[PDB]
Amino acid sequence: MRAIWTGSIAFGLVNVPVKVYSATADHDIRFHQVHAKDNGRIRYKRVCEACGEVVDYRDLARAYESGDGQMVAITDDDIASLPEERSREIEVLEFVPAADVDPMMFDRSYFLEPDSKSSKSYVLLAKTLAETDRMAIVHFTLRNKTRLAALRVKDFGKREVMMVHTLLWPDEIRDPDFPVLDQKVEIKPAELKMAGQVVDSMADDFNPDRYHDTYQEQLQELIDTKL
Amino acid sequence: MRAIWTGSIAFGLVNVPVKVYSATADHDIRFHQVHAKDNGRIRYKRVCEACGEVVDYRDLARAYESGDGQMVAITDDDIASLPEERSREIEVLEFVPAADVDPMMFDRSYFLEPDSKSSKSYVLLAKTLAETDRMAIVHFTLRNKTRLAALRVKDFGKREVMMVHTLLWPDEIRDPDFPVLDQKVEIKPAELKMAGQVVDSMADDFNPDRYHDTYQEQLQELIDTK
DNA sequence: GTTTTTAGTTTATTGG
DNA sequence: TAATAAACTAAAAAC
Repeated sequence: MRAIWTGSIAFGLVNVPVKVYSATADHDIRFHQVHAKDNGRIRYKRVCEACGEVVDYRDLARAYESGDGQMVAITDDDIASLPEERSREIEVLEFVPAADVDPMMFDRSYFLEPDSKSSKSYVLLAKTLAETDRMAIVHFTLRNKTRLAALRVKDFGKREVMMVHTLLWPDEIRDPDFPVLDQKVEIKPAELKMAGQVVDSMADDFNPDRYHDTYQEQLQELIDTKL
Repeated sequence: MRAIWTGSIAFGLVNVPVKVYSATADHDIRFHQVHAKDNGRIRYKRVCEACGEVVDYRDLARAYESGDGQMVAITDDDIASLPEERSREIEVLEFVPAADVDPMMFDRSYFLEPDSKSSKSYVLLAKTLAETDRMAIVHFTLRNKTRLAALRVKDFGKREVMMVHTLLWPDEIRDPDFPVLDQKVEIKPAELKMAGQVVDSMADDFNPDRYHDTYQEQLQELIDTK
């Protein structure tokens, strides 16, 4: 129950205050690592193999390994090349219809809950996005790194909010140069009908209530078992 | 290019041999941890706080820590209490229209292509999913873990390849507990009607070609210093 | 064997 | 004080 980001939407000169929230959280049980012999929590020490001594974090540096195994100590100015990391405002690039986006790149989502002082300007954007059904492709800065993200509105009955989903880059989808589907397809139309009623008998409507994390609940029962 | 697992979609009687591929492979640059005094790589080795002696992994146990900080001695039989890990087939539950699912739950995507020489069984389902235009929800199993996923098709011009996306559980979405947004705001229609074309001034169409990871390319340019 | 892929696990900022 | 990204181990299936 705590926000993550506190900035504004920098589309032109609009600057609506927004309180980004973590839309989803990993309810999956995260365990801990302990030593059964002596009941001791485990800690990792980073010790060089060749010499064998402990060091503080501040004396090491990032190193990119190429095919030949070269090591490069990245200079501070090279990392500081981006002026967008200095930026702390969501920059808006364009607006695209919601049906013109592909559902594969939607990686992680966050809420956009505004500040009540100027909520009138926020509700205008929300109602406009509900009207034109236009998704917004926005540059997103977070955790000192920049991710391409989308901005769109999802009704929740009582109140409408806009939601931000971080997409992968367009170069982050492998092109499937598959040769097996270039084979000529020979299907008699008599067979095509059978697949119809087979799926149609399995008809249903999306019911999120019925679905459960089957393993996680049975493992959670273990937690209550011991204590 | 190497596959991940080789099973087969198995609901009722249909059993189409399939070869799952990784749809997205993060090409973001990954770095090792290195310091100059050794001029070499770094290793993580595990020690006990109280003992102070290096211990092997094989004599350590899973532990869950509640608010009280109590231990949990995880055994093998209780971990094996769920036999879905033994399954190596994609189990299908139902089919749902593509418009009845919302795009938030998609987490990671995987491709689906046949393995056997006969591809008729694949193409039947592929053409079926492009006619009824309905998704399919599976009880996907992968890497001794079970995750809910869904089947749907992305026509790539020449092939009707269908893909699988792993969705989060319905309890994995936090409720929108904002009691401030329900406030009634009176908007003059003039503001909305002049904001209409204001938004439309920035209208465009999706052009993935011109979008790039600027930071990744600048950093890569730094790597090519050699 | 093989290097990829993937899930499990401290850990080190940073921002409410 | 809690969430997100670095970076490594540690299985662990395909062929």
